[PDB]
Amino acid sequence: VRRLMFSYISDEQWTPFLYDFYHY
Amino acid sequence: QLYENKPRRPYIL
Repeated sequence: VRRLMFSYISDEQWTPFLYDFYHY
Repeated sequence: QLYENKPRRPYIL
């Protein structure tokens, strides 16, 4: 199943792991 | 200027 993430963003570090959509 | 430039990891919306 996918991790649905938009309003409450429960994630650790900022780093761009894979080149999908959010990659800064 | 007024631009929301913050560092974001790959989180699937």
